[PDB]
Amino acid sequence: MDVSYLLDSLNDKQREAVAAPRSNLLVLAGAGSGKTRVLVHRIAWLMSVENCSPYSIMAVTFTNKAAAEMRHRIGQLMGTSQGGMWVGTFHGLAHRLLRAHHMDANLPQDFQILDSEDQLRLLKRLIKAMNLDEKQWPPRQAMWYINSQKDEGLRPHHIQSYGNPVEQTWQKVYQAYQEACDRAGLVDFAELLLRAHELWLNKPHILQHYRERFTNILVDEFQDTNNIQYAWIRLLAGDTGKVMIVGDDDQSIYGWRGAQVENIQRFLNDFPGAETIRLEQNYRSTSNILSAANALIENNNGRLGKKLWTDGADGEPISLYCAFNELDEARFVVNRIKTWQDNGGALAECAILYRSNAQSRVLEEALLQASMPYRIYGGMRFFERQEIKDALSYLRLIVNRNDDAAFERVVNTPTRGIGDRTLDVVRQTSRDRQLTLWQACRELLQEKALAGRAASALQRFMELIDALAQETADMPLHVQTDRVIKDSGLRTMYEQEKGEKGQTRIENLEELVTATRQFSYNEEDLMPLQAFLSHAALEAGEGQADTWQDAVQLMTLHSAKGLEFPQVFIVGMEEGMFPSQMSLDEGGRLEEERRLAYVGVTRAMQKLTLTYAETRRLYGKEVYHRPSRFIGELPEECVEEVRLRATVSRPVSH
Amino acid sequence: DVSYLLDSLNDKQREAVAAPRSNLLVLAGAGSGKTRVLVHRIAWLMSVENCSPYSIMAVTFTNKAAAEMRHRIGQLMGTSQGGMWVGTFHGLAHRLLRAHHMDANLPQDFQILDSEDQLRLLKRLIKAMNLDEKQWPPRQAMWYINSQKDEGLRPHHINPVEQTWQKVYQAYQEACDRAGLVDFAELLLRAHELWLNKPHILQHYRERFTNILVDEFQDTNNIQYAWIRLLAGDTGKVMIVGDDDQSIYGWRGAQVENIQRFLNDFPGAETIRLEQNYRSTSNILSAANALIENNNGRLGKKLWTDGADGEPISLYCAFNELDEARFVVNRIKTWQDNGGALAECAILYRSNAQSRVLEEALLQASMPYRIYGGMRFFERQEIKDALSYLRLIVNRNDDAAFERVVNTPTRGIGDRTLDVVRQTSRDRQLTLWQACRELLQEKALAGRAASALQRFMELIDALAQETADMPLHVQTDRVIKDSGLRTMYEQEKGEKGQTRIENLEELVTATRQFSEDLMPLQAFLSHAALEAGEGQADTWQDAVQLMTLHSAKGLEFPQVFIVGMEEGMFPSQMSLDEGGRLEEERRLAYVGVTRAMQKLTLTYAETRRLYGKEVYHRPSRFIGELPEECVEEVRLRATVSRPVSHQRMGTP
DNA sequence: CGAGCACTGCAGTGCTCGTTGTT
DNA sequence: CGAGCACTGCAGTGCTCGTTGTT
Ligand SMILES: Nc1ncnc2c1ncn2[C@@H]1O[C@H](COP(=O)(O)OP(=O)(O)O)[C@@H](O)[C@H]1O
Ligand SMILES: Nc1ncnc2c1ncn2[C@@H]1O[C@H](COP(=O)(O)OP(=O)(O)O)[C@@H](O)[C@H]1O
Ligand SMILES: [Mg+2]
Ligand SMILES: [Mg+2]
Repeated sequence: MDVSYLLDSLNDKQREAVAAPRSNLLVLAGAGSGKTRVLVHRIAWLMSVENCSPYSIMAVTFTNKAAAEMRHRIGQLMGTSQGGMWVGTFHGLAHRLLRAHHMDANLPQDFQILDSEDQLRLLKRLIKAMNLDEKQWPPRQAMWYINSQKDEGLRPHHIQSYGNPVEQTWQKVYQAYQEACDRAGLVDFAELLLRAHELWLNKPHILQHYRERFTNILVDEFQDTNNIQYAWIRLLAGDTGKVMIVGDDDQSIYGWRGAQVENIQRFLNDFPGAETIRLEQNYRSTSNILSAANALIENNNGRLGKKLWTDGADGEPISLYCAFNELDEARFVVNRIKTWQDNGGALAECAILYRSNAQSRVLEEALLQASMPYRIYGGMRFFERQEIKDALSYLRLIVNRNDDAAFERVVNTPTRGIGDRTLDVVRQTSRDRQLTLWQACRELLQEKALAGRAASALQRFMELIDALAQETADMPLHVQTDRVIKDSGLRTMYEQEKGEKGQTRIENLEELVTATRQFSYNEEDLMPLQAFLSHAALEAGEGQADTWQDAVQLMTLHSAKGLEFPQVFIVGMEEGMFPSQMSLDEGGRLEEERRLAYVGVTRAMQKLTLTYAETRRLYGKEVYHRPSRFIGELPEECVEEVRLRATVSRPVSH
Repeated sequence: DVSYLLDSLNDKQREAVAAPRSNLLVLAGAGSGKTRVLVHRIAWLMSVENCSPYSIMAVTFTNKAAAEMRHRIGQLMGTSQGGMWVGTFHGLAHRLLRAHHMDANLPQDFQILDSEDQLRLLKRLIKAMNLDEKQWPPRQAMWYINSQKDEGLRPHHINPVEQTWQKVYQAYQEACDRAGLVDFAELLLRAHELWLNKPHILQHYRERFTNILVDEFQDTNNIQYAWIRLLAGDTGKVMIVGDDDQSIYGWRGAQVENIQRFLNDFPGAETIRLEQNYRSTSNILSAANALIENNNGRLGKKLWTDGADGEPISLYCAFNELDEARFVVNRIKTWQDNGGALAECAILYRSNAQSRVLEEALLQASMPYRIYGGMRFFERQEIKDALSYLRLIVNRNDDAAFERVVNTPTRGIGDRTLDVVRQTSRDRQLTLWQACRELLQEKALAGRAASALQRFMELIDALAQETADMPLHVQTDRVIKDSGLRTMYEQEKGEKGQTRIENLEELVTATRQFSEDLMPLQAFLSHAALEAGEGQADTWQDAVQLMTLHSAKGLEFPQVFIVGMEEGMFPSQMSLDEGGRLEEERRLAYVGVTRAMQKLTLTYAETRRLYGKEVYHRPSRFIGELPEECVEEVRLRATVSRPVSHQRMGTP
């Protein structure tokens, strides 16, 4: 309450932002200048000084990590006493709005979210069903196309081709794709955002209701917003809502998904009386780390520059280690962390960052061999594991037979006599009759259109699903899950998967029961099954979340934006890894990789360590990458090359 | 003794039996005692001419006819037959090749290749020669090859298509001789060549067998004739008996000209004709005569009898095959109920497939019966498989046995794997087991395959030695179990799986019994091939006799029933499609009718199912050829329909 | 009616080629 | 380098098509 406790630590610019009149404001500043601090305290100020209701506040951002950071700080300052307040990601809040107004959004209340793997599989099926050649029209490319369209709020009709074969056909795939999804009750990530926006365009009363409620909007890491997210925010505010956005154009790293830097300027041009407050003092890092970050970003052109200075001492130098290979690299990092831990440092204060999720495997193996606890975020996590996807598909079918993605994944898993031929018929019937896979089956059976054994095998499957639905129709989430895993036969085929592969695999199925068991959700209303499935999709990059045990934090450079750690290790500092080969294979996606390097460097509070491997094996071949150009861009006085302690063993003559 | 031998004979039979040693032909109609003469002649040669039993060879074509000679010889001379050779051409030829395999150029335990096996191999062979199966039917090759051997012709021979078959024939021989396989025709030809190439061997037999007697001479084809002619040379004395009106093997080389050939070639050859019939009633005999008279080129013959007319020939029109079968069982039941023996009843048919519905009706009526010919016990799938494992144990080169059980039970050796081994043998000029031995040794087969194939070769070797020191049946039972066949047939769909498991049991019991120039197992195997038609050894039990009209030639029964007397069955469609097929079929009907001693019964169905489809045949023309006073149709209604006077109407 | 064929499901296998991040 | 398949091989199953007689 006491305004006094809200402003004490804040400096000149921070106070100006926090204690400002209600109005559209942009807080623009480099990393670690306290923008998120300003955002959280602003919320506290709006509630105590401007007496705004918690219910009129919306705090939003793109990534789960940054949203969690906002939420955590909001809890510590105002206490968990923040009911009525919406804090989450654009996808999360969109999902929320959609569940609450599914009818107006033209969606079934229990719609299922389609993740990337599911979306790619559906597309691989649709394309083949359209007779299109595989290697000719990649489903991956179709996915990029479709998602890019949705990133720009464009539906199949909004766009027309002018001959352009590739364009006109991708257009057909997109039409069929949308048809299959709506018909199956499926919603992909991009659909959540677009549908949510369309909701307020088609339902003026619904929008009015929200414009009346959310009069205070706050967006963190604004430069992450793409066009559909920007539009959504603009709409919600109208000419009555007061918005505070904080961000840094030097940390723009989502150009590949529609987030353009112009968005910051657009806010200044579009929102009523919008103004700018620039923060200039960094509190996160040592001068050594900050000086390196500054020299690095300076290498990008086209930027009105920013101050960013600190009071802190130079601190330790930035370590640079040239590893023998990727294995030595991982072992070195673990060795360094052990030392930190042996001297009283928490493992959770250590982050290991990398450009691509594929780099975590070797790090993981080194951590495991050292019996050092760790948590990995992003990439192939728990809910994306084969056995877990299989288990959830049965539950998904129980919730909705029309779930074509679920149907395809387990209709014949474990094998039950329903081979490719039979399924090809089913898919053909869905294609021609414009029906869901389960729908098509119902007919092909009530028309004796299939062979004897076929229809019989297919009939049994449908009976097994209908059975599971009734049997567990009342069971609590976790027991229904235990049941399904056993009765589906999945538990059986996995036990006898042979090797240590099947063992860990059966454990994951056990861990899933626990997850559904310990699952906690609250505040409108959604059944446990749906709420769990949507959580597994929206916060998949999270996986299982034991968060109290001290453990090393592993994640991409992207997922780390917004976070900070006393010790930071950035591995794979080599041309072809970071910058990524794709950014190299292009001429200037380099400034964005450099902005990502800037993000990486500014995560370190006390110590930053950079590593690169003379050689590593990629795709069956040994490669000798050049050292990343970002290393040389740092000031030599801030960097200290690591020279392994000289030794000597027992003399061996001959 | 002498007296007994002549007491019952008529003038002509006596003349034949008590004649000096010389080449003689006894030509006479059915049932005139030709076989009686042949048998008594043997006794005469031993008592009066004091010829040694070791100098006598009595041979004929079919197992039934040979068994008939064997039986009468035994009833006339008992045990005074030791050293005497009595059997079939294939049988005696087989005994010779065993006793002189080295000189015949055959392994000690060569395996006889029956019809099924021969055809299968020819299918595998033709495909390997990249020949189009539909362009070169394996059935054609079989007909070609055997027909070639019926004449004693080797793959040499002297046309476009002619040269191809000639080649198929060549590969076939090489394949067989390599695997150590001998087909039925190979037995006759090889036996004959054995005398053409081994003078000292021929001399030994000409010195031993100075007395040759052949029954049913008109069954001899060209290779069998040569064989006999050669054995007799210019020193051996021969008696051949037969009747050209009973020539029914034209389809396998047997020609009427052979009887005349005998009179031309054999030194001092003379003919003696018998005329009196002692088998049948006058009714049956006159129907037979009217029947045979419809064939042209006949010189007459026509035998008679002193016997009374006896019962007429019953004619029954059945409503379908099943009714035909049940009607016959009904008639036989009455015969039995009046003290008649079942074995005095024979049910004859044109083709073996007709026995099935008959067997079904007999089983349903719990009437004991015994079938000869066609798909017999040793022809059964399960029995064949079990005997194939036994064959590979006696010779891994047995390609027929190999490819039959290599993947039965299924053991991972699929068709793809086998196709490789096949082209391997085809080009490497070796057997299948030899191709597998190599390919495996010189690692050329995938890990999955190679591990299964050898796994099989290992199994056989195990079985081979594991049972080399035990009894036949013990060895059989063992091989049936360890081969997996037992387990396989036990799970086999309960649609017939049981009976098959029961047949395998019978196989053991059969091997358990069974009755010395060869090992027990090789004797059993060869018997199953040469006498396959006999099926399982018969008990003493009284039972109805079922067999084709062909197999019945030489036999006689108080009661004879001939079923399927329908156009399309007898004579069949195929008999109206070629030269003198129809007349040969009529000769077969003459043979059928003349088997009957007291009563003959002819039946035909208004409808029957052939290859599944329902047909409606007209009664056989042979029925209409019989004199109406010899036949009495079986009434299907009791009253005589009242004549229907014409009603003068203009309505449609 | 009964022996081979055509089909379909399933397991074991070399062969190809993507190849950056987040929801 | 390894997921994803395209292939290949083996089997179980439902349906098509036709052959005298003997050793
Ligand atoms: N005025 C201040 N006094 C002391 N610490 C501060 C102040 N402002 C921010 N911080 C601390 O500095 C660190 C980085 O600031 P942060 O909010 O995360 O920066 P930004 O969001 O701009 O990247 C945090 O540990 C934060 O708690
Ligand atoms: N002279 C005879 N007196 C009495 N019965 C005879 C006489 N000759 C033959 N038989 C009997 O007549 C029947 C038929 O004679 P069989 O030798 O079989 O004729 P074929 O061989 O000429 O067809 C037999 O039952 C036979 O034992
Ligand atoms: Mg921040
Ligand atoms: Mg006779």
